[PDB]
Formats: sequence, structure tokens, C-alpha cells
Amino acid sequence: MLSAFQLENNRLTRLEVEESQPLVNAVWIDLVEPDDDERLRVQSELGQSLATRPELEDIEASARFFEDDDGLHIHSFFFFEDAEDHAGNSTVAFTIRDGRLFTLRERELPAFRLYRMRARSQSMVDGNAYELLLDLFETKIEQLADEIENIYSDLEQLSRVIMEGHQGDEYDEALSTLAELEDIGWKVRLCLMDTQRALNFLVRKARLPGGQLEQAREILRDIESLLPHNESLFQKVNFLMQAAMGFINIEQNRIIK
Amino acid sequence: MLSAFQLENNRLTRLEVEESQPLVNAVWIDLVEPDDDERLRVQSELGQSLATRPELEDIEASARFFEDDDGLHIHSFFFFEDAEDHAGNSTVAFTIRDGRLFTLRERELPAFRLYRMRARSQSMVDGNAYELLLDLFETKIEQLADEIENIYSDLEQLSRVIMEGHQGDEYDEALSTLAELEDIGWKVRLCLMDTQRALNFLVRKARLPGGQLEQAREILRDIESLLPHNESLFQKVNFLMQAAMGFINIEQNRIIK
Amino acid sequence: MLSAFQLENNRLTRLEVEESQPLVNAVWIDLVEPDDDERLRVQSELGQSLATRPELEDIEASARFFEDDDGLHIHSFFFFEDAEDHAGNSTVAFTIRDGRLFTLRERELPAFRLYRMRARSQSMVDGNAYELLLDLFETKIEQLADEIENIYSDLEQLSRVIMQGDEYDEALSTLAELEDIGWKVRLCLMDTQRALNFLVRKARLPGGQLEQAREILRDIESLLPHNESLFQKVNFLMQAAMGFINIEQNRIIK
Amino acid sequence: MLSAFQLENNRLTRLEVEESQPLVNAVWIDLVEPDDDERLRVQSELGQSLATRPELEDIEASARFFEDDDGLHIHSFFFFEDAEDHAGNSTVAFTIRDGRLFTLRERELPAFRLYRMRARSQSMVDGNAYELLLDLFETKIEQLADEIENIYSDLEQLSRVIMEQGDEYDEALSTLAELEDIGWKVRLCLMDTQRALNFLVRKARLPGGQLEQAREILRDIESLLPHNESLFQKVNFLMQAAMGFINIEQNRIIK
Amino acid sequence: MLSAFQLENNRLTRLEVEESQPLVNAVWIDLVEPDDDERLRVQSELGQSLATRPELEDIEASARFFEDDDGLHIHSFFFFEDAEDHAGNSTVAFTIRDGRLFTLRERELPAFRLYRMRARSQSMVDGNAYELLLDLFETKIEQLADEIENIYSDLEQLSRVIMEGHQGDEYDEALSTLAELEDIGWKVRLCLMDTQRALNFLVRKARLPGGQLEQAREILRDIESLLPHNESLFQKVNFLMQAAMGFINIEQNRIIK
Ligand SMILES: [Mg+2]
Ligand SMILES: [Mg+2]
Ligand SMILES: [Mg+2]
Ligand SMILES: [Mg+2]
Ligand SMILES: [Mg+2]
Ligand SMILES: [Mg+2]
Ligand SMILES: [Mg+2]
Repeated sequence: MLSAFQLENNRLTRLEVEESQPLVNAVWIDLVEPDDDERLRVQSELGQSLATRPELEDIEASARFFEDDDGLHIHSFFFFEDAEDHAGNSTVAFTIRDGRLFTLRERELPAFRLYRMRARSQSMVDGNAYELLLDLFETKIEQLADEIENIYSDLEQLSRVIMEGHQGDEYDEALSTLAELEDIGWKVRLCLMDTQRALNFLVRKARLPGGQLEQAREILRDIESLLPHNESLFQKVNFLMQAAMGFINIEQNRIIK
Repeated sequence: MLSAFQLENNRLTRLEVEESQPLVNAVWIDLVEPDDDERLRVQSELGQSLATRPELEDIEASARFFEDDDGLHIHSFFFFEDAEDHAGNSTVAFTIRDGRLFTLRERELPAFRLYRMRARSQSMVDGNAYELLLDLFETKIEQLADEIENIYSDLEQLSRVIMEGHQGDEYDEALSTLAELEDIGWKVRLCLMDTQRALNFLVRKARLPGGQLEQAREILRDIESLLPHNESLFQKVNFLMQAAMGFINIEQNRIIK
Repeated sequence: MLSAFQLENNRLTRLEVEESQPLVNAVWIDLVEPDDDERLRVQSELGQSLATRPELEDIEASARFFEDDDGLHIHSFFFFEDAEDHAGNSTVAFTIRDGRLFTLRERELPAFRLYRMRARSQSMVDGNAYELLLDLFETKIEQLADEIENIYSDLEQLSRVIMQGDEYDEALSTLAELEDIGWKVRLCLMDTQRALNFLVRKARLPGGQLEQAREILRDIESLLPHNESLFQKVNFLMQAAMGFINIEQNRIIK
Repeated sequence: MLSAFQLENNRLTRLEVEESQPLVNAVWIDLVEPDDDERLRVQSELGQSLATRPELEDIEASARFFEDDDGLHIHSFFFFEDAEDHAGNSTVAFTIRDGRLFTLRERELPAFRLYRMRARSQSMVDGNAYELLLDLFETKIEQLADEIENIYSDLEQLSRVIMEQGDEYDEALSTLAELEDIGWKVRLCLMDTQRALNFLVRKARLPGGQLEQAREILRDIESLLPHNESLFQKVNFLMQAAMGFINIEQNRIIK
Repeated sequence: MLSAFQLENNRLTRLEVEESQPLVNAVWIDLVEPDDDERLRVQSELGQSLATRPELEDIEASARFFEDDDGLHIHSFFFFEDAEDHAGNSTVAFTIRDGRLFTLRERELPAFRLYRMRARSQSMVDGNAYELLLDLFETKIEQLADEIENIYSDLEQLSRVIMEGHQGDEYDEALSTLAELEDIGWKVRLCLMDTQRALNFLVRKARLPGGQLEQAREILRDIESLLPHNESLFQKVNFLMQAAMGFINIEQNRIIK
């Protein structure tokens, strides 16, 4: 799946690519599970090699945040929920070269879907590939913060269910939900931590136009402010787990009596 | 619910609003669950847009501590107990513009109720919107410190139930109380942490008249001194949980024998 | 209960107060659960308002470490054991004004009893209210260190018990007693640490007093880790015990 | 087992040692469980004392990262899996002296096996003992990162077994404990390489090309350690949830 | 028990003290559970008061690391195993005055036993009391590191026993061994931490001849490198404890069925 976008008055407008062959006019090329026809098309029409599937698995800093003849590379976890509502992180390879942004990804993602919807009726400021990359990160953080907000409200309700060792079988259900909330929070943290590394790298490495530099710092500031929330949820979750076992053992005693 | 206050010899005096239409004379407008008639009234009589309900859910720094054409915005958790005696945090949007303070909130709050009572017979120092905002934070901290104090004394009594009782009935009750104290402390910490960010932002961002600056630092100093107490309670609570499970298992053994 | 002390060759000597009315000669006024007659006596004979009972409950820095028209105020937890041998902290309001120290407290305390015993037959150095306040803190830390030392030796014996029966109920109970002592010792230390940090930045402290304060801060820094180390051991012991209890449960069911 | 390597256009080429006696031409001598005949051969043909077996057990900084008349010494944990698929760390003594690298080890290791494969058809940059040492550390980190990646995917599958019987649960706890252990041993390996590289940066004149290489490895380690810590949280939480399910099950049974 | 040592070509040589009365020639006096005859002998022949038994119990910095008319005092935990193979720490009072070292101890200790054995055929460098004190600390650290090394190998074997979660007999034994390894590690950490304070004090306080200063820093560096190992063992130990309880509960279920 190949989509391309060009700029018109600092407004991202969707290029037709099946028909309007010239890719050279695009500021952003976005690939989702691209076949070899699409890869080769980018290779020949632009200068651009793209990362292979196993290179997106690499978690080492030097494999994710690096500069080379193919441009500036940032690989970053993006958060998603699979078909059975199980949280996950999907690595996206960002590449910036000659003022063009390339995003290579394994699947559809809610941040991208959201940014694209907004980009349809919303002006960029400086109108460049670095701004675009950060806009996508802004969007990511916005969603991560929404995830955390919902862990709180779900955990609040679940908390009240757990305050009785009244078991059968709203308690099997409670432990399961706890474990689902732990896992979401855990994966949100990985996503935040990784974006944090990515942005710290960017700040030291890319000439970032100054409007872009402040934007990046703003996102870093948001991340610094979300991480503690994440850590706070783990305490609560772990305590709730402990209390539940207490109630289960109290119940066991009742039963044996 | 719209209340408005004006200043008379550095004394907040309650300006009648059903009758005395001119809002322009107020230093402080306080909204509680305001209907669209009240919102629009503030919009037209002053310049003032107010934050929407879902914008108060946002926990990201950049959504809580920011400056824009509508003025200086500080969103801050305030602590309360709901109708069924469950602790909670309620976000209050503070907005300062052209020397006037706007507080927008979802519900009655004990800090506000308390500050208003006092403000009926008590002089402000410099008599301005920044002082007023900090006075409300001072009051918040005063109450948070009282909460912590009471967690201590409650935990002290509960501690003795957990060493001296072995009935199954007074022990369900004990675990429940433990969990109620854990939750209060947890929510107090969130409240403190958030006020801390808010005040750090204020110190760097607002021209704060120097009398206000020292006031803010005093509040910051109080917070630095309350956070460790919070953390100390969690250790005790967790240890008590562990001891209880030990006693429950010792009891189980007695029963089976 | 009102006691007063005056200085004689840098030696604290106990003033008779039922009889020798002039309080003005005292360097140190010590109140224990004082009635309104004693409070008013301090109010009129010296300039001195004293903190009220509910103000000693306040834990907020700004309510404990502050300066005002009534002088320099330091509120600080002191460690004690109640009638049933249960550990506790009692807040003591220290107030320094015009070279005189005021201590207001809710109860008798071992640090004070100990300092008073010694102060009979022991010379102060610079002989002033700031030294006196720090001398009381020195004594407090001395006793806190003793408490920790004993948690160690008690925990050592208890450790061996934990490696069917009636002696295990007893073990868990003792563990929980030792946890609580250590916990309350830490609160006491942490609070004295804030108090001394405040003092260092705030009071003109005569230089002899400044080094004294730093010495106490250094002691606290060296005791806090011990406290934390005990919690690890205590928590681990608790865990092992539950393991043994479950192993026992399995033996029984078989 | 004695292997020796010399340089030819910045390409490590394997010296024949059974036959081509002169060791003096080697840039890298690599010893695996060397007998006293091999040790003595290094002692006499080069100046080189080698660390004894019990000196590789020593974990103290001053026993692992030090300089003396015998040269520059770096002892470092390398990660491996034994015959029964159990994770382990094996200390390797690196020694650099008069532009020559000596590696002394107790066993075959996957990092070395991998670096040697690659070195057969791959050019070094500056072509020296310090680069060589760092190349081996680079390779080590590459493999540690792969381990962590696999702990994640295994833990993901195991997570679902624990949410979704008595038989498949013994097995689950055992797997959990295998993953904890791997992560634990990876951390020890990372931490130790980190000390080693910090020491190197302050101590050896490191040619500037080497210096950046070392910092790159340090940067990778900084980025892998948090992953390690993150796994321990998940593992510990999974352990707790399992006990919860086991106790719920116990209650069902007793009823 | 009084032993005394003098220097001969930077070689500690054991003075005969029953017979060769002059103690003034010694660089090192070493007391083990000394009676009042030996204490008084040191008091009169040298200037030297020695710390009393209850003064070695004091753990407060100011009671362990201090200077006074009696010289330079360093009290330090040394590690040992008692008659019933239980790990322990024994405080040793080091005192340096007029170029002479005094060590006062409650019992035989493996570091001292080891240093003395080596000192019989090994030259000191600068040949002074400060070097001697540090040599003893070097030896201590050497042994602590050996302890940690052995905790690792014992914990490795024990780890494999605990994955066979089956028999009731080899499991009592396993928990016991775990608890014995936890305790050793715990006491090793106390020993390390205390030596660390002692050496930090020494570095700021004693004129330390420069050869001695580097020696001290080397020991500090070793300690900094051993502490993390200690902390790592606690995580493993705690995790193993948890897994064991899991296997015990699985077994309990099997039994009840
Ligand atoms: Mg949101
Ligand atoms: Mg636990
Ligand atoms: Mg059970
Ligand atoms: Mg209060
Ligand atoms: Mg003492
Ligand atoms: Mg050794
Ligand atoms: Mg790889």
C-alpha cells in the first residue's frame, strides 16, 4: 500500500499514485506492508532504499537512531490494539532525506489514521518533513495520554469490584481485567520510553529548524509528564493484585469452615 | 452555577450576579457545572472562552499548563470524597487574563468551600488574581496534609486490629480499610504531583509579582515535604497486607487441623 | 508542668518556679501538657505565645519550620514507647526568641529526661539557646541509633526462629513490632533532617553551632540507610515465613 | 586451543600455528582452554603472561580492569547457552600489549564464533588491537539485543497461557523462571561491558576512530538496560497473577 | 591476646611480646579480646586508650569515624562465619596515632588471619600505618568479593533445584538455603557500605601520603563495583522465593484433588 502526499499552502494533500505517477512532488511517502513493486518504485523514482522487515525488529539504539547515505533514520514504537483487543507496539521506520519524509510500517495505525484525517483540513506551520515527523509524534503522545486516562477510569471501577471477596465468578473476571490493564500500561511505557530516546537523538543530531526544536521539546516535556502516571498505575495494579489474593484466602477459610 | 467576587480593601466580596449584571467589576469568576447560558454570559461580558468538559480530562502537560490568546491556563487536580465516601481527584481549570481569575469546575470542592468561608472575613495582601490562585493552592495543600495526618492515625488503629484480631469477619473489614487508605494516599500523591508541576510552570512562565513568587516557593516547599510521607505510608500499607496474609494462612492451618 | 533552667558557668541549673517567680532569668522554659495558668504565665512574664495542641499535629513544612513575630519555630518528632510498649512519635515545638529556648510538649520523653540528667554535671560550650536545641537533637539521634542497633540484634534472633507451631504466631508478631519501630524511627530521622536543613539556611547560627548541626546531619545521613536495610530483611523474612506456613499446610493436608 | 591472526589490508587472516611457528606476526592471539604447552609458548615467543583460571572468577573492578607490566587488561562477561540450554556468562580476559590483542577464554562463545566468520570476508577500518577488542564488544551487544528481543516474544506467548489446568501451569512457571534467568544474565553481561568500556575511555589512549566506536557501544548499552528492567516487572507481575489463578482454582476444587 | 609487629625493610616482622617488652618499636599493635592487663600495658607503654566493648556497638558516623586527643579512629565491620556457620559482621576499631596503628577486635577474623600470613613474606611499599590500614581493607574487599562469587554459584545450583518443584523434602532444604544466601548477601552489603563510609572519611580527613590516596581510591572503586552485584542477588533471591511459593501452591492443589 503506497500513499503519497504533497504540500499546497502548508496543507498536506493526497497525491493520486495509481494514476499521477510523478512521486518527485511528494513531501511524504507512506508505505504500509509494501510489496516489491512499491519498494522498487520508490528505489527508482527517488533515491530511496527502505528498511527490511527484520531490521524493524532491532531494538539497539544504533539500529534505530542513525544517519547514513540513505538519510536520517528514526525507528519508533507506535501503539495499537490487534483484532482481539490485545495491546501491542509496532515499529515504524521514519526516514528523512532531501526534505522528504518516508514512513514504512507493518500495519494500519491509529495515530496515522488520525493525523491524516486532521491533515485534510489543517495547515502546517513551516511545512517540512521534520515538522511532519514531529506532528506524527505529537499525535502518538496525544493517544498514549488518552490510553492512560482510560486505564485510570477502568482501574477505578475495577477497584470497587475487588473490595469484596465476593467471588463467584466476578473475581476470575477481575484478575483478568487487572492483567489486561497492566499489559496496556506496560506497552504504553515502552512506547513512551522509545519516543523519548528518539526525540533526544533528534535534538542533538538533526539540524532542526528552530520552530521544530521547540515542538520537539514540547513533546519531550509531555513524555516527562506522562511517565510518572504510568509508574503510578503499576503500584495500584500490584497492590490490587495483593488485596485480591487476601480476599481469596479469606474466602477459602470461610469455605473450609 | 455562577459566582463572582470583587475586591474592597483587599477583601474578596461576593458580587450579586442574578441582580448586579456588571461582571466587569469582578476579580474572580467561579463556575461550577455551568450551563450554556452562564458560559455565553462570560463569553460576551468578558472576552472569555472556557475550557470544555473533555479538555479537563487531558493529563498531558501541554494540555494543562499553557498560554494562549485566551490567557494563562493552569489545570490542576483537587481532592475530594464523593457521595459514597470514595476518594477522588477533580480537575479545575484556572485561567488568568487581564488581571482576572477564572475557575471552572465540575463540582463543589472542599478547598474552594473553605477558601470562600475564610475570604468573607480576611484580607488579601497584594490583592490580585495570581495571589488568589496561589491562596487556593495553599488551601489545597493544607487539606492534603490533613488527609495524610489522618491516614496515619487510621493506619495506627488498623495496625492493632491486624495484630490482635483473628476472626474472619473483623478481617474482611481490615483488608477493606487498608485498601481504602492505600487509595486515599495514592490519590493524594497524584494531587500533590500535579500541583507541583503546576507551580513549577508558574514560576518560570508568569511574571509573578515578587510577593507571589515567595508564596509559590513556600507551597513548593510544602509539597517537597509532604511527598515523602506519602511514600512512607505505602510501605506500611504493603507490609500490613503481607502480615495479614500470613495470619490468614496460619488461621487456615488451625482450621484444617 | 512548667520547668525552667538558667545558666551558671555554661551549666544548666534548674530554676525553682513554684517559689522563685522571676522567669526572665531562664535560658530554657520547658512545658509538658501545660494548663492555661502556665501558658498565661509565659505569655505575661515573657513575650511568648505558644503553639496550640492542634498546631502540633500539622506536618506541612510551613507549619513546622518557620519564623515570625513570635520567634524561630522548629517542630520535630521525638521517639517514645507508650505504656504498652508500642512505639510512637511525639511532636515537640521548639521556639527560640531573644536568646531563650521554649520547648512545648505533649508528654515526658526519653531524650529530654536523658539530656536533663546529663545537664546536671556537664558544661555547655558557647552556652546559648541554639546550642541547647541542637544538644537535644544530638541526644535524640543517639537514642534513635540505639533503637536501630537493637532492631538488628532482635531481628537476628528472630531470623533463626523463622528457619510447628505456637512459636510462629509469636514470630510474625515480633516481626511486625520490629517493622513498626524501624518505620517510626525513620519518620523521626527524616523530620529531624528537614528541621536541621532549615536551621542551617535560616538561623544565624553561631559557627560552633553550625558545625554541630552538620555533625548531626552527617549522623542522620549515616543512619537512614540502616533503616532501609532492615525493611528489606523484614520483608524477606515475612515472605519466607509464608513459605514455611504453606509447606506446613501441605504436610497437614497429606 | 591456540588460534592466531595477522593483518593483510586491514583483513584478519588466520595464521597457521601448528606449522607456521612465528607468532610474532600476529595481531590477535585467541586461546580457548589452553594447556600449559600453549601458555608457555605465548610466554616465551611473546612476553606474555596470561591470567590463571581462578583469576577469571574475580569480579572486583581492580581484578578486571587494570594496567600493569603485562599490558592493558579487560575481563568481561560473554553470554552463552550451555549444552542443556541453560543461560550463562563466561568471563573472557582481554589483554592488549605492544599493539597485540590476547583473548583468553574457557570455552567456545557465539560472539567470537560470529566475529570470526565475518572477519573472513570483511575489512577492518584502522586495523588495530583496540578496534578488534571493540569489534568483539559490538558483536556481543548485537547478540544481547537479540536475546532481549526473544524474551519479549516468548513472554508474549507465555502471557496468554497464564490468562487462558494444572499441567500446562507447572510448565508456565518453569518457562517464566527460564526467561527471568536469561534477562538476569543478560543484565550482568551488559553492566559489565559498560564498566569495561567506561574504563577504556578514561584509560587507554584510544585512537579517535576507536573512541567514537566505544561511545556508540556505550550508547547501545544505555538503550538496552531499560528493556531488561521492563521485562522484570512483567515477569514479576505474571508470577503474581499465576498465584492468583492457582488460589482461585484451589477454591474451586475445595468447593 | 596481644600481638605486636615492627618494620624491617618494609617487612612486617612479628615482635615477641611475652619476652621482648619494648612495645615502643612496634608499628602495629593488634588486640584480640584483650584483658585489662593487656589494655593497661598499652596505656602505660604507649599513650593509648582503647575503645571499650560497648563503644564498638555504636553505628552512628560520629561514633565510628572521628579524630581526638587519642588519634585517628576508624571503626569498621569485618565479615565472618560463626561456630554454627552463620554469617556475621564484627566491628574492629582502627586507631592511628604518632605513626602507629592499633587494631582492637572482639574475635579472630579471616581478613586479619590472611593478611598476617601474607605479611610474613611480602614487602610493604611506603611502610606506614596508613598503608597498613588500607592493606587490611584491601584484604577485606578481596574476601567479600569471594563471598559474592560463591553466592552466585550456590544460587545457580539452587535455582535448578527450585524448577524441580516436586518433592516436599528437597524443598524445605531449598527455602532454607535461599534464606541462608539472602542473609550472607545482606551482611556483605552492610560490610561494604560501612567500609565505603570509612574510606570516604579517610580521604577527606587524614593527610594520606599520595601512594596511600590512590590505594584508597582503588578500594573505593572496587566497592562501587561490588555493590551492584549485591543488589542483583537480592532480586534473584526474591524472585526464587516467589516461584517456590507457586510450586508449593501447585502441589497443594494436586494433594487436595
Ligand atoms: Mg486525550
Ligand atoms: Mg509479594
Ligand atoms: Mg492456601
Ligand atoms: Mg492541617
Ligand atoms: Mg549510642
Ligand atoms: Mg579473589
Ligand atoms: Mg539483531
